[PDB]
Amino acid sequence: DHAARQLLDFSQKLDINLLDNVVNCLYHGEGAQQRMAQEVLTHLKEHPDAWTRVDTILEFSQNMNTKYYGLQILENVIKTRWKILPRNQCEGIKKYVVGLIIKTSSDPTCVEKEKVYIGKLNMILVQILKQEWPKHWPTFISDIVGASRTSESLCQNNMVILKLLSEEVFDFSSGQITQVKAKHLKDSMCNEFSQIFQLCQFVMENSQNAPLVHATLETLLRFLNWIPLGYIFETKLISTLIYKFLNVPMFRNVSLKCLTEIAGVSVSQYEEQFETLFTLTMMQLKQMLPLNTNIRLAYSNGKDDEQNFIQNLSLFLCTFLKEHGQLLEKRLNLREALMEALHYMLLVSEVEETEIFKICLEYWNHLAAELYRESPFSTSDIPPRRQLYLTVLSKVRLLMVSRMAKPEEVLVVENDQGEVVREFMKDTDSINLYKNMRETLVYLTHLDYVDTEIIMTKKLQNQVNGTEWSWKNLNTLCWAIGSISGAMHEEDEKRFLVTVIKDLLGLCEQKRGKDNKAIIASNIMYIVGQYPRFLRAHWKFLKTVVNKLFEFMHETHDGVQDMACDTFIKIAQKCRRHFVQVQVGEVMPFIDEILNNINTIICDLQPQQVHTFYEAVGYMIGAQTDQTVQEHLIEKYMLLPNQVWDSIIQQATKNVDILKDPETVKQLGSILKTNVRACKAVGHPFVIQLGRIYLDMLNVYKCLSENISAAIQANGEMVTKQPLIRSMRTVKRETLKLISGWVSRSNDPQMVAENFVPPLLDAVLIDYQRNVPAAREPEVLSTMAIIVNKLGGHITAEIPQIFDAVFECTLNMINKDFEEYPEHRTNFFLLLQAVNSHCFPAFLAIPPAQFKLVLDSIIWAFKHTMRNVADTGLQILFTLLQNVAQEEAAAQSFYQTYFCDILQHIFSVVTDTSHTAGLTMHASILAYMFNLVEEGKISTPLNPNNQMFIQDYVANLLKSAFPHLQDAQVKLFVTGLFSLNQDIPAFKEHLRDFLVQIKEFAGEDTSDLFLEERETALRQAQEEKH
Amino acid sequence: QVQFKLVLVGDGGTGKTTFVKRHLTGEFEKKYVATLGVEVHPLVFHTNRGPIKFNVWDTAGLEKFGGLRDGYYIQAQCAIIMFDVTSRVTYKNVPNWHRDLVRVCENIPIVLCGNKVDIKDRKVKAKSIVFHRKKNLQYYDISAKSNYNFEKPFLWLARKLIGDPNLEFVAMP
Ligand SMILES: Nc1nc2c(ncn2[C@@H]2O[C@H](COP(=O)(O)OP(=O)(O)OP(=O)(O)O)[C@@H](O)[C@H]2O)c(=O)[nH]1
Ligand SMILES: [Mg+2]
Repeated sequence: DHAARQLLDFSQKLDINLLDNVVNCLYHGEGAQQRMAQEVLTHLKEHPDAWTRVDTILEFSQNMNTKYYGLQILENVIKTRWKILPRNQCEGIKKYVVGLIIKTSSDPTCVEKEKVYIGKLNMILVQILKQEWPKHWPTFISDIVGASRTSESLCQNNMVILKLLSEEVFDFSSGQITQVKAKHLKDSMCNEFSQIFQLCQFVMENSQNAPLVHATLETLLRFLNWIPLGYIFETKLISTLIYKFLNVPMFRNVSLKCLTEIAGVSVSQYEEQFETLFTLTMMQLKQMLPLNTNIRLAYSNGKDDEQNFIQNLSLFLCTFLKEHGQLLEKRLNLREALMEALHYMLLVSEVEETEIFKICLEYWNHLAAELYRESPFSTSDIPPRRQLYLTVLSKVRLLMVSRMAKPEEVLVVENDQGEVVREFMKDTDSINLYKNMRETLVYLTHLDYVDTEIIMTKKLQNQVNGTEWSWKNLNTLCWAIGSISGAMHEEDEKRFLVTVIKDLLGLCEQKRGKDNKAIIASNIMYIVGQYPRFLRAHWKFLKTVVNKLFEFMHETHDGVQDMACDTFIKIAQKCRRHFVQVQVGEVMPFIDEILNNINTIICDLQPQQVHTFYEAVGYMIGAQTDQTVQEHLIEKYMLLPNQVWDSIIQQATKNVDILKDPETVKQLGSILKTNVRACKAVGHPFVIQLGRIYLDMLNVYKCLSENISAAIQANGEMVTKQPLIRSMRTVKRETLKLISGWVSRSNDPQMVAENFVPPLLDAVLIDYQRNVPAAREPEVLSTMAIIVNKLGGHITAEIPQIFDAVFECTLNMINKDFEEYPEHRTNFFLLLQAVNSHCFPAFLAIPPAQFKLVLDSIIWAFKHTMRNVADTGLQILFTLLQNVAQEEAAAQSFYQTYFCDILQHIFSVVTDTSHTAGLTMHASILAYMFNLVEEGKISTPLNPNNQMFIQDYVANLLKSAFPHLQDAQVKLFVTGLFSLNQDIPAFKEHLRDFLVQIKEFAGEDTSDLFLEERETALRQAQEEKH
Repeated sequence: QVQFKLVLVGDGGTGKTTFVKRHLTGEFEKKYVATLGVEVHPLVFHTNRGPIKFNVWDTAGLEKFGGLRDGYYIQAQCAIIMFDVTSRVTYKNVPNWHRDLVRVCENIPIVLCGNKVDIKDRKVKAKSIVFHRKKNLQYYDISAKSNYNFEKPFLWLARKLIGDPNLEFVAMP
């Protein structure tokens, strides 16, 4: 457009164009323009000069962007080096900061005139206060509780000030500000808060100014987070909030979220005020909400100011009712509102928005719990506490059954090879909701199965003739039925099932058309799968359900085939015992027939389903404990895949070109992906299978990894994204998942190392090297740490052969930045963690020249920004220092040629604002290193005592990289590293407490670190190591 | 059409850019390359009532590459806050990202996302995510790799801005 890289920004003043930058950053800038616009502005911030900002506003340009930017420039100067400005300049700022505040905050027409700018100046002023408020400028508060009582244009702004000052000292002190200083600033406000609460109580009782009061109110919610209890309960504050503000539209939400905080405290002392608060408010809600009004429609169509209130109320009720179930039951004169509130938590308990229904549910689960802890028995005598709730419990029991959540969270995702598969998400929020409703409902069933069974069946009778019918409805119900599984006695369950599964069967007759008969059959299959106990007793019935599943296998109608395999593997697991042993009134065990007729059950199944089906049978083959038999059940098991396998092996053994046909390579990926499943079930006894195809399975993996490499070279790396090199890429990877898989569940390490490892040494590792970098499968590293973590000592001797093949070549890919080959990054250091933590004796049997390249690699690890890789490195370092402290021989040798350097690297990481994540590992290691200095090392790092050397070495190392640190805070810090060197919780805090000091030029001398306070805290810790 | 300034913030390595990239080109970035200052890419989904355009302001998470932190928030219609369900740290700092944000824009539709919900070993257990409650925010459980609740953060914002709680993404031309 206009601006080019040549931009003047030194020894000159071009104000009129600075605007064209921000108006080109927050505006016109479509890309190339703002990418620079931000850079040129970014590099103008650290360019040392505070005074430079004066002209930005003095010669203002109506660009609140530039002014806000100039404000950041000033805030920067204050947050970094306020201690090195001579007093003449401090006042030059102070007087000017507050000056440009009043001359714009008192201006009545400054309503829309930048609510942001007005706020910034406040933050800047609060920043000055943080740098110095109790020290110098002690009048401040008194100068507000006197200057605010002038105009309301001032009073309204001084409130958003103290709101922020409170947020910076109490809410957001930790981390942003030093430790002992926070305590100074904290009890500094708590010291003269009585003088400002007078003005608060004042503006609420009198002032008619709406915005002002709203501020006085909003900016008060923050105080409730720390202020002494007295200012609340021991005064007419709880009262003035309900009577005067709770009912009005605008102060509606503000006052509610204040009460919600007050009610969150323990009731044990001010039992009277909590009582009055409850009733006084519960009635005030009756004058704001008809106790009958449809809440869901008040939310379905209501402005933001309305919607939020409903949520906050949901909070207040969940807060009070849960934290005062005591004061509400005993006090008989309060049962009045206890039910009037329980009802409110019931009307709002039916809004569409989940985030509100999770607040209510949170309480219902609590209530159902407390009444269950009392007596976990059904309605037989009479329950004591349940009386008050029996009525509500039924309304809740309905709420659950009415709005149950889908239990099985399923999603179809495409992976790296383009192929699409179905995943069942694990601990998501959605699949967590079902677990909270299930629990809530399974409580209110053990309290009365009748009432629940009534709602259940009445919902069902209406799901047939009662035309309460709907696809979503039939689903929602069968989620509720398959929910309270095993919640009742096996007898009351027997009639409940045959009642339901027969009405749905008759319902499956009425409803015609493959479309509706599917959704019905599905919700029957699922109900069954959720009731294992039932299926085990009635074999004849079970023998049918499975057979009818072998029927749905052939139903080409969408969804059905998937449900058939899902609902099948569900049963195959929980009832694995019945398929293997002979059944009474049966020729032979069932599993047998299933294997003799497997070529007809998967006749027309999608490949993805054939796999799932096998995995299902795998579990059944597993339940058969006896070896002799289980071995034949596998040779028959993997009978079809081994025909195709031997077919391709044979077909290819003559002219090895077969492995270049898109079809026959896709099939090999389908066979392995099956073996991976069967193995993922059968377990160790699956070895007989793996060992059969093993040598062949590797001979092909090798033949493919070559054709990939060759394809990558001669044709480039863009062949790695084409159909064929995708299928081959899967066959390769799966072979690894089968191997890495089985070993995970193997139980004979020696036999594994003797028979299965050697082939890999040649066919997998030596090939992982020959491969051109952009073809090396990283899964090879993972599938290696897995067999090391497993084998351990039995592969210790083969480590040299492993590293010699996959170490230096993999490391020459990831040492040129912190980005490329991400998978190879993580997989590598996971492998290193394996060897180090198990086969440590393998690091000793290798030359100190190789080991140096290894310890040098671990440092490279925890210097990553990859939060996971950076952690893997720290994990090894700590486990390294521990394994070394076993053999004093190589131990002392290690402390010699490394200790100092390591302690230097682990420090380059700590003082970096990009590794604060895995900080807990820092403090953990730094502590172990400094505790090891008080005894461990028995030699000499250099000339000198020995500890004394480190206490200085570290100091003179910090003082150098951070010269702006006075030799006091550096001495004190290094001291603490020995004091709380055995208290990692505080140690961790003492480090962050240092990372705060290095961010500011604390000046040559000031004595604001409060030595005598941070010192009697380190001696208070050093004396606690006893 | 109509476009809004979406502000995407959150701790580093969280997955903020990997997310935008998946919406922008359907590509999944497997590597971590900390975005500097702020990269702004336009994201367009169309609804049943016409196409919407989100000029996303993907910001920097790492303190080092902050840039003009709160300066990017100015003139924003909506916002997003993101953390990593595998790093308890990324969550712990949500109140902070929130703070500086609501100080600039004191009233805007805000979404809260937890990325990497596809990773088996979830660290930030879902039953402990309750910051958005009292702050009147909305929350989802996205997964930039699997696409779990892929568009739900946007779909939700689409409504809160237009005023139509019936808005739907379709995949039209
Ligand atoms: N396994 C898994 N990894 C993910 C997922 N989403 C994101 N990631 C990882 O997260 C990283 C994303 O990096 P970035 O987009 O730069 O994250 P960021 O927080 O925006 O970085 P900055 O903006 O510089 O602070 C990638 O390396 C991904 O591997 C996910 O859904 N599953
Ligand atoms: Mg980014």
